[PDB]
Amino acid sequence: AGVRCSLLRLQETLSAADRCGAALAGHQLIRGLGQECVLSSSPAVLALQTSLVFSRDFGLLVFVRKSLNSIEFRECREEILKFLCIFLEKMGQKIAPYSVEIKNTCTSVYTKDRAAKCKIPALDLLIKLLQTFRSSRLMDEFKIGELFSKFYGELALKKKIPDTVLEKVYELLGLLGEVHPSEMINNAENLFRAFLGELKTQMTSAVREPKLPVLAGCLKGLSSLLCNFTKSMEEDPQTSREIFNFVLKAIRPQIDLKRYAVPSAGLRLFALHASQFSTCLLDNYVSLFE
Amino acid sequence: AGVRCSLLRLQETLSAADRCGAALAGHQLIRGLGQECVLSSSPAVLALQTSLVFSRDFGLLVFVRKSLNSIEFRECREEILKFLCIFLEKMGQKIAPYSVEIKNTCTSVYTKDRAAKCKIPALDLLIKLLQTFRSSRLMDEFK
Amino acid sequence: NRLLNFLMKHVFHPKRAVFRHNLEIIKTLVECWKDCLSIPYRLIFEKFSGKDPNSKDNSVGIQLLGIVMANDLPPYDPQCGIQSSEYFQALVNNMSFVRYKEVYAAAAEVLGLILRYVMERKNILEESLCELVAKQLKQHQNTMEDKFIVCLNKVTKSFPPLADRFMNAVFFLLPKFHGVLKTLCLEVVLCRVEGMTELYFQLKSKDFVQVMRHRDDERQKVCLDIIYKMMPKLKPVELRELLNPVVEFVSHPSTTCREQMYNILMWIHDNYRDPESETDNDSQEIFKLAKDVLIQGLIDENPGLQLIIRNFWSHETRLPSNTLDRLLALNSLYSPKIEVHFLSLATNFLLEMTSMSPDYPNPMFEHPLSECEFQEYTIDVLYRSYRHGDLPDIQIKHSSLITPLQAVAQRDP
Repeated sequence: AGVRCSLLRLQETLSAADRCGAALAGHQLIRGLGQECVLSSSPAVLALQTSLVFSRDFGLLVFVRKSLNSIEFRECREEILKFLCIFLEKMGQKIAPYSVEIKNTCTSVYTKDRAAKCKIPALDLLIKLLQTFRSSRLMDEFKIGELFSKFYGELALKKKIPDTVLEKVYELLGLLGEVHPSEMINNAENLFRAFLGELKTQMTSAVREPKLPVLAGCLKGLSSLLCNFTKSMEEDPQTSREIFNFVLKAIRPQIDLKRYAVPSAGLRLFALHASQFSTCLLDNYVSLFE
Repeated sequence: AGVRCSLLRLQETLSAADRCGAALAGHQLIRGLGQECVLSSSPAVLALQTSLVFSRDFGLLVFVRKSLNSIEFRECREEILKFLCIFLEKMGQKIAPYSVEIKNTCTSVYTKDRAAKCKIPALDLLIKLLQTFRSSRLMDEFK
Repeated sequence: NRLLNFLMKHVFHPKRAVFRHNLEIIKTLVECWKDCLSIPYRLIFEKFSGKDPNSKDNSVGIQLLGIVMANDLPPYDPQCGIQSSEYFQALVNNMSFVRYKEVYAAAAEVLGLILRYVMERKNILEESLCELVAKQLKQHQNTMEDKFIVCLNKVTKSFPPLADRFMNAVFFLLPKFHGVLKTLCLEVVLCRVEGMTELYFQLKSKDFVQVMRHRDDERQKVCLDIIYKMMPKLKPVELRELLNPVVEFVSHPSTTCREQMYNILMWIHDNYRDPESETDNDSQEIFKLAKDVLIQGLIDENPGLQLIIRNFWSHETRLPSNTLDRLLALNSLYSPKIEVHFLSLATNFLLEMTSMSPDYPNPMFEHPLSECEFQEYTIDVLYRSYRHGDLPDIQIKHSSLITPLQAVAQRDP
């Protein structure tokens, strides 16, 4: 029983913090928490970790959702969410039942400026939920209304947020535009209202530099929305070619860094729904194959 | 019983802090503690305050002597010690028995530089002990 | 109006007492001459505006329009403006104080009252108002260190149909502690709204029990008013334990909160449908535990709160009219914790049917053997159960005999 009980005790013991004023007294215990949780790599220990960590009376996520005077808890999120993000798909076969509790767990307050260290994963955890749980009942059911209210308010805020969360807002709005059921067929049209001018604004109109994250977020948001409203009826030469040229414009690397999501949106939509825009091929040549 | 019970409740209720990361989340509760303790000005309420505050299971001084991860607790000392310094001789007839516990209560860690806000009263409380208890058995005995 | 104008330019006085005199004298001025004055808004545009590092650039004159609402004066009789909205947002920008003395804002308690102002009398400005006001209110929480709870707390009880967007995100963010701020957020939750259905999973967490009694008197009443306002739909499995400390708020000091307790209990007994004795339902436990406090609540030292239960038990709710069934019901009303007062309470409940009798105009014999008399005396707490009749004071209505019986019975065992 050594293998199971070792991790069980190493998790049960380190179930309380002592966050106070001292030398790095707000990061080290959480670092140990993460570095001891990572050792879970077998199905048995993975099941035990999913039972313990995703409990409601104890675990990392419970006090993450309960620590709200969280100025020095931003480092705790910085560690735990950035660990669980990789954890949810590195080994995620066991954890079906608690993605709803994970959605309850994510949360947001920060200074408006250049950075705060949890602005990367704050919605990237929900992006991993999008990737992990796809068409399943874990989605299309659980309060997508709260998201399309609050984050639509975030988009109407009109760039009063830094880069890292603005990318995620555009991306997650675009992907939530793909979860069709039960809501917002009428509000889907507003996405173009921005995505028509702002994508031109970001990349080649040098008013603001074509830095990668804003471009990647704007493209990913603009891309995922045409998963529905199929263009076999109308708008193939209107909103499936003059944004498609924008997709080509964005896929090419505006700098040689060429990060993951900057071209990923276009190629992903190409692999998924190239079948929708079809009248364009009547004149469009495929000589760009090389 | 309104006069006594009012101060008794206003002290018993505010017996726990919530020191965390927020806008002035390390000073305001202690400021309220001090500004509600100052209202004690009669011999009965002075006796009640000396019984409650100078207890060992609860009170300001107990957690002052127990808060040692005390970077943001320096403001708590800044308030409580600077209040009790004036408190010990503004009205100090009642408090004979616990000057030894006060001597146990004072304590010291700080950055070496130009200032830290508890470097004024840290030994000035013991100076007030010198002034208050003079030739008495409270001194010449205790360590 | 032009006499008012100079004060409207200069209400400010560094002495606060003369400032109160100024406010009171303008209040009397508008209280006597309300039908001879008008309100030019250009005189008041700058009475709320300004831009300083903390406060009071061109404005300390806030009670100016506070008097308007307090004494029944309609606004916007003179025409509006497209940029009357800055009158809102500039004062909202006054949030950045570092004031040390529990005021938290020169941003007006009164400013949010536009939703109250312009609902009964319809002007369309509020609809464009609210959206942008809320946008900037959610944004500037990260501008500088100060709290926006007051920006809902003082505008509470204003336009309830849209007063709930804040909680929709705040509940994940600022569940409250810290005393006075805790009471402010209690008053914030006091707004009645449908926006929450599944939130009782929050109270499925325990410690809303000792916090109930954190600070004395009126501060904590919203906590019980929570259950009060969500009573209709519940299946109170957890109000079992939640009412257990309420068993001890008889032991915990309060009077207004105890009155709210008694109202809660009075609704409970009637509304789990006590006569609906379903054979299988779990309400049997709460039956007896609710009776456990419903009986003893009469022991409470507030005489008015004793009477509020004395009249309550005397309705057809449990106590019948038939004399021997009445004896048995009160006989059934005994509890081990009321033995000290049971005799007085039993006789009190018994003699009320004598207290209502149409035979009072029939004194015992009424035969006029003597002539007349009357008198009254008072020298200082007193007592009141005397009255004079047609005969000398020898013969009075029967109430004069029964009432002192229970009067003394409440005192001497």
